[PDB]
Amino acid sequence: ASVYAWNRKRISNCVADYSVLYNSASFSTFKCYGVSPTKLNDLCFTNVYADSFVIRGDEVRQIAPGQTGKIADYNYKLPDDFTGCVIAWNSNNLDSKVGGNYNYLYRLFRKSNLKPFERDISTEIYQAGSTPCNGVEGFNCYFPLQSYGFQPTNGVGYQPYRVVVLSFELLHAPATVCGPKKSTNLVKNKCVNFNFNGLTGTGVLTESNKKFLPFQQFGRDIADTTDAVRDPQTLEILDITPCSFGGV
Amino acid sequence: AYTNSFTRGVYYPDKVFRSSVLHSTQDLFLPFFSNVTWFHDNPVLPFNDGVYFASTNIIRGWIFGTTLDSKTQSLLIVNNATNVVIKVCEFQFCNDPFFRVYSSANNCTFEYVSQPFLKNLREFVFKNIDGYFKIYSKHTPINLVRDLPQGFSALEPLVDLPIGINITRFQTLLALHGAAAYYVGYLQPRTFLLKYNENGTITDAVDCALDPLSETKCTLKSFTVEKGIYQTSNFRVQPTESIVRFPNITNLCPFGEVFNATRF
Amino acid sequence: EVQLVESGGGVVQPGRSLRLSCAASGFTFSSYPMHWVRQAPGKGLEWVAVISYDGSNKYYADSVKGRFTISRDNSKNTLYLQMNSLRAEDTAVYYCARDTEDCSSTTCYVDYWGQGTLVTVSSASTKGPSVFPLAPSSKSTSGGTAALGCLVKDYFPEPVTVSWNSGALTSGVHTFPAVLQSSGLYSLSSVVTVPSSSLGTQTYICNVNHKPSNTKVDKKVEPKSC
Amino acid sequence: DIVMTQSPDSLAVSLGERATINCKSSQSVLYRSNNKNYLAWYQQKPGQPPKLLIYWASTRESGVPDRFSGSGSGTDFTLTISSLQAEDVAVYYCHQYYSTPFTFGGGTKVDIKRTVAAPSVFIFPPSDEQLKSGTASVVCLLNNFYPREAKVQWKVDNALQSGNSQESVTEQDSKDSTYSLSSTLTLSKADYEKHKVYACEVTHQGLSSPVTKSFNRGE
Ligand SMILES: *[C@@H]1O[C@H](CO)[C@@H](O[C@@H]2O[C@H](CO)[C@@H](O)[C@H](O)[C@H]2NC(C)=O)[C@H](O)[C@H]1NC(C)=O
Ligand SMILES: *[C@@H]1O[C@H](CO)[C@@H](O)[C@H](O)[C@H]1NC(C)=O
Ligand SMILES: *[C@@H]1O[C@H](CO)[C@@H](O)[C@H](O)[C@H]1NC(C)=O
Ligand SMILES: *[C@@H]1O[C@H](CO)[C@@H](O)[C@H](O)[C@H]1NC(C)=O
Repeated sequence: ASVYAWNRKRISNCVADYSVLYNSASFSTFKCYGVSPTKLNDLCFTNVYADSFVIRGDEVRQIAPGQTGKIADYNYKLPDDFTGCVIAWNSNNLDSKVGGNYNYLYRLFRKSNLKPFERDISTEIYQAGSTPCNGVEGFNCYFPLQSYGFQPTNGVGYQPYRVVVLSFELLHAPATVCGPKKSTNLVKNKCVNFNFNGLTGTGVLTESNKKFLPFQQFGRDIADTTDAVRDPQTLEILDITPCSFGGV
Repeated sequence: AYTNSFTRGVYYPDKVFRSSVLHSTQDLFLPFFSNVTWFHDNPVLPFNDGVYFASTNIIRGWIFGTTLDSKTQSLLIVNNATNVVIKVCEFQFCNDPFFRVYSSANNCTFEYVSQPFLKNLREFVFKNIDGYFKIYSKHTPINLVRDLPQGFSALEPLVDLPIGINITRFQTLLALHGAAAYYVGYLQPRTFLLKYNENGTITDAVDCALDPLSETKCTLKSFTVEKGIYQTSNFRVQPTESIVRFPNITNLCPFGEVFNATRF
Repeated sequence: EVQLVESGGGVVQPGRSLRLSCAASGFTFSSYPMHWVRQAPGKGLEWVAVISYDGSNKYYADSVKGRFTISRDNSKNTLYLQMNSLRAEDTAVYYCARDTEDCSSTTCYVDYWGQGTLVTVSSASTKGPSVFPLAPSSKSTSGGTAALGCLVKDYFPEPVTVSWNSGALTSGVHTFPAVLQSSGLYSLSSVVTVPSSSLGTQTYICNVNHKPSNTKVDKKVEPKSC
Repeated sequence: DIVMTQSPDSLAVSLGERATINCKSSQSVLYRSNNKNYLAWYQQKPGQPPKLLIYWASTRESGVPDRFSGSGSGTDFTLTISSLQAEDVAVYYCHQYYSTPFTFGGGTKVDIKRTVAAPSVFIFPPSDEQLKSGTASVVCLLNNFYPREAKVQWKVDNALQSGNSQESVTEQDSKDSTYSLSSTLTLSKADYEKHKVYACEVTHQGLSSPVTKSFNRGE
């Protein structure tokens, strides 16, 4: 689709292998903001949102948490507290015709900027002055959308680039998209280091007689540390304690 | 017809376990002792910023949306065959829904069938945040005709839906074979302090803006204070309006004479 | 105003690999995507593949994986389809088609069709038809109009030609689709209407020209002793 | 991919009236950056490559009179033909172009429905000189029967005939607006002397019973 109506796809309940994405050299831009691209196969996410569109090669910078700009203000806004990745690749053969590709369209002439992740499908005549422009376009009345030409001989900046941005839900609510890893059986009553679907730590695990309500996934402490967890694959609650330390 | 919400409209805001503690949370809540509207069958009641809904199987579902005129995605929750149905299509519902309500189910985006959730007072909290429609609920025995029963009970999350629509108004439903009692209140962005009991069950809460006593309980982070004088916050009168003073300059400096100069 | 002439074709044996080449005329070849569309006898349309306007991207069909490759020789205005390891189900007329670059992406609906070949998949000899009469000589007792005809049993490939007395009879000339023998051998009956009172007035000759082997054999259709 | 369900498939409707063919794919093959529904309606007369009728599933292209009309959205689409003519006994198809791999419709073999006809039956014994072939062909000839839902059977002395009794039928015959049928018995001579009577029968809505044309061997 185009930046006028960037397509959003929710994906969940996967086993996502981000290494195949990060290893293929096809992409020109592959930049991750809240995470590290090499460390995506170890974390777990609740959901992940893939936003797809096509733009010019100039404003690939505009897809950024801040970075105010024409498209970044009027078409697609990234929240400042962004956690995710941005993928962009030139796709001139797929989207530039000898006669030119003119069906790709993007927004100008909006009354204001956009909220982060806000969609703008409104195609209404713009008002430059104060005319009550009902379907007219005379010297103050602009139709908000303008297109691209996308000639194969264009410069790099005007060529088509297909862009997809992944936004992760690192919310600790029960995860569904988890990277490729091999769950092992759990050992209790021993100071071991554990990885409960992205929740890393080190301590001694034990059965607990505290009853989670069926919707919690882990229990936390006065300090921002976990003291009880819910085991996947068993839906069982485990107490976590630090394995003993002291002075000498 | 109004009533006062005594200690109702409190839910688990974070889905993370907590035991024998007092925790301070600022979230969309319904203030204690607030005038909730009573209906006894609804005009266009706003969803303006979050809704509490209590009621007392004669009542069947809700209509949610902004314009409800096929121009906007409109959410719908009804029960059929002891089985809840949820839809997010582009409905043109009847002006008086009652099963004629589901008229014109065209151009959908989501559709959902699930196990039923239903004298007894049923309490529900609906909120729309982060493109999600979250619902919290509980069911308790009831013996109240005119009131919204005295007492305390915490609603745990029941469903969250990744909807992502702009919601402004809603209405209830009573299906075919005046009305029963239901109560509507409106959430506010206010800070409470919650008493997670040993079993993790919320058992009490205080609103840090109901009265000065509760503000002290907030600042002390406890439900009991002793004889004394406590300093809680600061009073500050607020500005009434803006004023902008600039000089009488009238010319517009010729930036074009610099930006449109031929030979630099 | 586009003409497509397709080289290649003919009977092929399964397990063999060959190729078609379709020459295009009437337009600018190197700026239009090409399609292969199967027209199977009695099935209809089945998309096969697509090659970009410059030939940059290649897409193949699902049940075609492991079988075909398609290239495009823009110099002589040709589209090449190298087919490999053909199966008996792959007999059809595979029309080459020129796209219109109108959709937002580099693929869209198609307008111009070129008359493809008839690559024929079979592992057997090309057997010429034997012409057989059809005149019961005792069962045509319908008085006014009785159907009597000709048998074209054992013809492969299907190109065939029936003319009755060099086309002298034109009404009721039933030329039927192949009635396939269980061993896959083609046969059909072609018939005309005769008043039984005038059975022997015109001696009937069934003339078949079997285009594959140019079998040019004729046979009488006359009221017999039967 | 995108598997398409096109209904109906066997339109048999008389001349001049309206008709409609709907299409329903699994995917919602549409786009909103350009409110254009990537989908097309094609038709084909037998003997020719098909012809483009509607693009964007709604819009009409030149050379198309109002005998064709495209519409639809979401994942449901309709080709509506307002009036029928004599050249429209053809097969109609739908075709996606939203996303590869491209798919077509199942087809729709439209014909001007004509009144129920009367089936002709003729029989022919094996050709006397043909016995040296190894194949004896006992032929039954049929014309002017419609609707084709009508049963034709070869019986060789009360034994159901299949494999060795094989049948073929042409298209909607122009002369009578009704179908025709050729059904022949293939036998070997060793099998040929192991019977007595050879018969072919045809039953139609106009025939309460299957009418049988038979012969007794040797005559
Ligand atoms: C579901 O499909 C589309 C998307 O909204 C709607 O079709 C629109 O039809 C109107 C006709 O008045 C056109 O102006 C628009 O161009 C079409 N799409 C848009 C909004 O761009 C259709 O109406 C929707 N179904 C319902 C019941 O609303
Ligand atoms: C998870 O998958 C494995 C399959 O090997 C199965 O043995 C195990 O019981 C499953 N656990 C749950 C809670 O389904
Ligand atoms: C807390 O847990 C104990 C366990 O026996 C139970 O007896 C008690 O009723 C529980 N109280 C609450 C409020 O859950
Ligand atoms: C130069 O003048 C024209 C019209 O006077 C104006 O549109 C243009 O913006 C000016 N150039 C710049 C850089 O402003």
